[PDB]
Amino acid sequence: EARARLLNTQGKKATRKIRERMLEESKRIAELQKRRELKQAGINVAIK
RNA sequence: GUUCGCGAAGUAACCCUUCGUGGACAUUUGGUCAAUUUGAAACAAUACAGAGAUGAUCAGCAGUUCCCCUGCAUAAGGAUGAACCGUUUUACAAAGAGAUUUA
Ligand SMILES: [Mg+2]
Ligand SMILES: [Mg+2]
Ligand SMILES: [Mg+2]
Repeated sequence: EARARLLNTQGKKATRKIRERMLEESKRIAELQKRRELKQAGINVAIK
C-alpha cells in the first residue's frame, strides 16, 4: 500500500490532465486513419 | 399667392371688373441606415463525464494571460472563475591516459 503510495506525486488534477491529453491523442490517431482510409478510396476530406 | 405700380379694354367719371406686363415679398429637405434565408446573439437538448492544494474531505486570498462572465462599481462573486500542472542538451573549457595519421 505505502510502497505504491509514495510513487505518485501529483494529485487528482494532474492525473486528470494526463488522461485528457492522451484521449486527445487517440482522437487524433482515429481522425487520421479516418483520413488515411478515405485516401485509400481517393476521396480527400479536409481536416477541421 | 399677397401686395405696389404701369399699360390696355370694359364699368365708369378717376372708380368696380378683366387681360397683359414690371417690381417686391417667399429660396435647396434627408441618408454611416434597402424589405426575413447567403456578413454573423447566446442558451437549451443528446452523448461523454461530473469540484486545487492531500493518503482523504473542505475554508480560502493571491500571482501571469493576445480568456473573460454577472455586477452601478476602484465592492464582491463566477469550482479559491477558467487557462497554469506539460515538453526540456552548446558562453563550454582545462589537465592526464591509450589507439590512429603525419612533418
Ligand atoms: Mg475572485
Ligand atoms: Mg472548493
Ligand atoms: Mg483565481
